[PDB]
Amino acid sequence: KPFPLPTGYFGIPLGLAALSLAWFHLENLFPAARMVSDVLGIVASAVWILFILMYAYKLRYYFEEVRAEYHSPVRFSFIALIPITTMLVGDILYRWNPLIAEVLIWIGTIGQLLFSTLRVSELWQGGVFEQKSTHPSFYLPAVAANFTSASSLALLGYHDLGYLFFGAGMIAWIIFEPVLLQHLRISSLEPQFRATMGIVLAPAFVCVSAYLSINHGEVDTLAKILWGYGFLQLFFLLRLFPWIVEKGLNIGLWAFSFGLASMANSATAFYHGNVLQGVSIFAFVFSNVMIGLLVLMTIYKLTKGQFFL
Amino acid sequence: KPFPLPTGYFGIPLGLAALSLAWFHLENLFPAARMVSDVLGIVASAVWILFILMYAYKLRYYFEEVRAEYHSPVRFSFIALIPITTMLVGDILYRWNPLIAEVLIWIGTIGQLLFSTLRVSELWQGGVFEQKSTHPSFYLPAVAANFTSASSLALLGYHDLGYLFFGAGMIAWIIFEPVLLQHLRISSLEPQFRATMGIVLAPAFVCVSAYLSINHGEVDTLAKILWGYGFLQLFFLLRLFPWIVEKGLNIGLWAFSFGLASMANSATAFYHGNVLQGVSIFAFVFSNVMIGLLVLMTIYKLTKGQFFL
Amino acid sequence: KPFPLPTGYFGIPLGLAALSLAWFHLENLFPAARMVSDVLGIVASAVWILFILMYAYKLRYYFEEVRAEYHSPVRFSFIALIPITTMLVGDILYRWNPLIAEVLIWIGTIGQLLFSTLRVSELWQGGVFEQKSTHPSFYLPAVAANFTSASSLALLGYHDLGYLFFGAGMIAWIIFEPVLLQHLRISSLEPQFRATMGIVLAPAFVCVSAYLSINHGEVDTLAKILWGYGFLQLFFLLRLFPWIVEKGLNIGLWAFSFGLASMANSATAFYHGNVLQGVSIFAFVFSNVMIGLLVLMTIYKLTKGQFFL
Ligand SMILES: CCCCCCCCO[C@@H]1O[C@H](CO)[C@@H](O)[C@H](O)[C@H]1O
Ligand SMILES: CCCCCCCCO[C@@H]1O[C@H](CO)[C@@H](O)[C@H](O)[C@H]1O
Ligand SMILES: CCCCCCCCO[C@@H]1O[C@H](CO)[C@@H](O)[C@H](O)[C@H]1O
Ligand SMILES: CCCCCCCCO[C@@H]1O[C@H](CO)[C@@H](O)[C@H](O)[C@H]1O
Ligand SMILES: CCCCCCCCO[C@@H]1O[C@H](CO)[C@@H](O)[C@H](O)[C@H]1O
Ligand SMILES: CCCCCCCCO[C@@H]1O[C@H](CO)[C@@H](O)[C@H](O)[C@H]1O
Ligand SMILES: CCCCCCCCO[C@@H]1O[C@H](CO)[C@@H](O)[C@H](O)[C@H]1O
Ligand SMILES: CCCCCCCCO[C@@H]1O[C@H](CO)[C@@H](O)[C@H](O)[C@H]1O
Ligand SMILES: CCCCCCCCO[C@@H]1O[C@H](CO)[C@@H](O)[C@H](O)[C@H]1O
Ligand SMILES: CCCCCCCCO[C@@H]1O[C@H](CO)[C@@H](O)[C@H](O)[C@H]1O
Ligand SMILES: CCCCCCCCO[C@@H]1O[C@H](CO)[C@@H](O)[C@H](O)[C@H]1O
Ligand SMILES: CCCCCCCCO[C@@H]1O[C@H](CO)[C@@H](O)[C@H](O)[C@H]1O
Repeated sequence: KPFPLPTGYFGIPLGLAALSLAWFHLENLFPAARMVSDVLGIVASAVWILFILMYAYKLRYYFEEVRAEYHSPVRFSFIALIPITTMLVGDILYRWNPLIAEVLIWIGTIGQLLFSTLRVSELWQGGVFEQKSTHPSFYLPAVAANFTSASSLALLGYHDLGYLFFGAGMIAWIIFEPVLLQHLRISSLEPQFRATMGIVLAPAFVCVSAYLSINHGEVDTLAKILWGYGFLQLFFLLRLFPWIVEKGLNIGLWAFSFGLASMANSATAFYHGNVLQGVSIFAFVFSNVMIGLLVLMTIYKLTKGQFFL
Repeated sequence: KPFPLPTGYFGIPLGLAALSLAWFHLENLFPAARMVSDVLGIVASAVWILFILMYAYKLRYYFEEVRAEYHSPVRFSFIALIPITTMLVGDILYRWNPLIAEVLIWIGTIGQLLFSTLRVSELWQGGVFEQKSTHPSFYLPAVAANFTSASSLALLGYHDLGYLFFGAGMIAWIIFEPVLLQHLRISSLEPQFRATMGIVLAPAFVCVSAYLSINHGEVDTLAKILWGYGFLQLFFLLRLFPWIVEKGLNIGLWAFSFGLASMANSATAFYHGNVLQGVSIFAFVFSNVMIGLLVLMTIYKLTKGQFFL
Repeated sequence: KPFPLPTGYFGIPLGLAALSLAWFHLENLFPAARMVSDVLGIVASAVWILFILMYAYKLRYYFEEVRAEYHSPVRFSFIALIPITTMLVGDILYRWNPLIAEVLIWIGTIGQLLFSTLRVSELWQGGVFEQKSTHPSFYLPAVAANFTSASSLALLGYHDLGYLFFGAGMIAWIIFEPVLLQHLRISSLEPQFRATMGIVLAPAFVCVSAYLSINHGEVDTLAKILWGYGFLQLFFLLRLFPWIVEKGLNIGLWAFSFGLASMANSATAFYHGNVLQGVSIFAFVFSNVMIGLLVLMTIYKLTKGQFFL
């Protein structure tokens, strides 16, 4: 029974892929991390292939649904999950086949940049985006995609180009967040969108993870500054969690996985650098437990026919 | 005749304590600064003890008044003055008794973080905070408290944890200020709140003072950048001063003391580092004259029964 | 036939002067750049003298028109073009006469700082500036003027004072842009103002150019971060260009020249530093072609009596 794949489902392979990469970065300290990384990376890649095929089906047979999501000043953002996940799968595959990895990384980089250049800029024409369009999902095309390009290009050796993407993401983040948080303060995000509060966890941690990927894992003043704001936001979101899930636990909670996985990834670098190793251990374990709970809730939802539309 | 202590009065020991610390940092250049520092520190500590006892009385006998201030999306911020001043008094007392200092510093740090995690985040639920709630006082829990933790923890030797608090404050500052200044441009702050424009002086100077405390007094590019924006804001506030006091000079002007004291503190580090020593001298003298005028106006108000509620 | 000079016309000598300085910075790599720099610098200086004389005439004989522009919460910003161009002409003239250069640089620096301190701060009184006043032109007094002071003072040897102005501009930029872009998203900028979207190109490139001028041309992490966001904005504005010129090509397009010239200037430093030399060459050529097109369209407009009011 055909259905149009909800684009947000790409957050699942995104979170798993990012978590694979976190474990990969533990390999030199703890060799057993290699197997955990490889298993997460294969599962993420397989889910990504499936969802890419489903989205190709959506494009072929439900094109007007894609067109409507693209032109929406809110829903367009989830499309950025496609190139973001494509790059992360490339990053995973690099351990086995750098040529294929490089192809995926460049496709995702050119894709995300074309996407933002076409759609993010178009918002500045005014009159379509409304105050109520000011949602955490906007971080995906505006911020997360650039950080992912930055870290992926660094992996391929393009450190200076990586810094360009890094800067685009970092400054875009601090330029958007002020108006997002003011909007949230004034207007209550409706329950149907609240799981996307998890995306608010992502910026600082995705930022510092990308930064450390480009700067050879040097845990410097900037990295520590970023981690601090990251943890502030974590604490805030923990306090907000009962409100986030007021209307029940749902699959949208995968929104938190990107920030959680990036907190795990950045923890490996802090630990390697002998900076706040206790905090690093807590962060790494915490993020893995939470993503583990997402996986278990997702298997549960699947073993009952409550997964796809 | 019992009364509920207005929470804002903690700005008095706050400003005096911060100024004690500024003079403390002049000791190695000018030994006579020691006595001035110690006198300011004892006076600040004594006033703090008195106000803590008064607030304990408020909690015991005027609890509903505290509850109302806590739940207000505007008035809650002044409560952050309590842990901020507790930490600064700890910092003062460190010169005489590090054990007692450490207790006060940790109580104020855990207290402020718990306070923001409970209340600052709760605003993001929407519908309580309004555009008109966008006031300079929000810098206290969001920004100043984190900088104070950063510098206090650095004093105790916890430089990396200090950088985490520093980053939380710095990024929180740049995330809030944009919407504050836009709000002020559009909506005239009512005279009763205008003295709190003095808090707008604080961020850059409290930021750079905390930064220099953590980075061993190294006056680097970041420090100079911060000072520049700090002085811009000083100039702006000087030009605005007749509007700020349109309806008369009042005790609320202690709002300026935190930024003034932090400008004095940071001046000592610039001077030590042989950076802009002339500017440093001007800044240090200017801040002391202005706080001196606050003290004289406050003694005046007291010698007439116009101090407490 | 007397007329009041539209203040925005100062953008012409501004763009040409900035471009002269870009070519000046190519001299050590390519000696022929000297002549191109000198020709652009003489033309910019001559146009600046003419426009200064015209504005002096405006002040003498059309003072109420100046007063109205000054008090406008939108139109005041263009006045900042006067001290900005004065400083850039000083920077040009430094190659021939440092004494005269120093006079112009200090006049423009004191002038711009006095101007912002009087007018930018006055906006914070509220009730005059409206949401609809949130225009790209605000970058001129708030941001561009400080960067120009920073680079001009560095030229004269005042590197630490230069960093103060730099910081004031950089932090002012990130404090304003968030609310500008949110405003543009919600409200369509009217065609008559759209050419000023070109000013949105300026911040990152003017910032990095000023930074590199102060830090001895060291292309570091900050510089690369700035360039990245700069290019993001360039791409966005390229995509937006047909909307910008919906109602036709007009002389207001000189708004883009400051950012274009600064992109050329910063390219020379990236090239010198052997960072992204290919990107540097593209940027330098692109900016010169676009400004060349502005010059040709302007000569065209002049050879038909469609230049002044
Ligand atoms: C994965 C992303 C796919 C998004 C595709 C939607 C593209 C825009 O779709 C349409 O194309 C036509 C022009 O070519 C025009 O009608 C419109 O501008 C637009 O509706
Ligand atoms: C997400 C990975 C690649 C994204 C490709 C997006 C294709 C969009 O397509 C474009 O959308 C524009 C709207 O802004 C339309 O006006 C264009 O004519 C259409 O070509
Ligand atoms: C939005 C927040 C941005 C903060 C930027 C932090 C500035 C980085 O700080 C710099 O880091 C270096 C590396 O450790 C130090 O040596 C420098 O002295 C320090 O200033
Ligand atoms: C990124 C965070 C994950 C790193 C997990 C490390 C867990 C190991 O634990 C640590 O092992 C050390 C030696 O190997 C011991 O010295 C430590 O005392 C112990 O805490
Ligand atoms: C110094 C700071 C003191 C602030 C105390 C006010 C705390 C909240 O007070 C109340 O407590 C009850 C739950 O425990 C609930 O009614 C409410 O959420 C709240 O009204
Ligand atoms: C300022 C120094 C310590 C602050 C302690 C604050 C105690 C707050 O108390 C809490 O406030 C919440 C509201 O956000 C209530 O809902 C909680 O149930 C109540 O426990
Ligand atoms: C919000 C504003 C943040 C600006 C961050 C400034 C970046 C710091 O700058 C860095 O400082 C070091 C120390 O002096 C230098 O060596 C670096 O080369 C310089 O880029
Ligand atoms: C933080 C700013 C306060 C520092 C105040 C310093 C006042 C001393 O003044 C300075 O003393 C020097 C030697 O000690 C002399 O060389 C200087 O010429 C003189 O200006
Ligand atoms: C190049 C910049 C010139 C701007 C000049 C306009 C200055 C303000 O002009 C007027 O001056 C009078 C006070 O002196 C008062 O009426 C007003 O505040 C103001 O209208
Ligand atoms: C742009 C180069 C120099 C600028 C000088 C500006 C002169 C402004 O002049 C002033 O404007 C104020 C308004 O904010 C008025 O209230 C003042 O009384 C008037 O002196
Ligand atoms: C608003 C965005 C501000 C970002 C500030 C970037 C921080 C600068 O970064 C610092 O630059 C130095 C010079 O290359 C490095 O050595 C430091 O290790 C690096 O952190
Ligand atoms: C700021 C950007 C402008 C610099 C333009 C440089 C153009 C020269 O071009 C370059 O010249 C080099 C040697 O001089 C050759 O090695 C290069 O291959 C060639 O690309």
